[PDB]
Amino acid sequence: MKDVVEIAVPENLVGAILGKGGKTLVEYQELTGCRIQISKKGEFLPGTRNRKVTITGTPAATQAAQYLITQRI
Repeated sequence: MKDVVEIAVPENLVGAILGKGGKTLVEYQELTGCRIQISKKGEFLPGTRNRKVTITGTPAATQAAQYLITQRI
């Protein structure tokens, strides 16, 4: 089936995920086959400064993708 994984990543680190103007974030989607997305520039979690990245796909694909994304941070 399918699930969704949400990761909080501080604004000052977010660039490590996107890559060449999105290149990386795009590659990981291509490979893992997961739709990876991030909250609008100005949106952080309640009492923090962390944007929200959301990975959705197979439980297994979201596991891998998750890992790749996290590797960079």
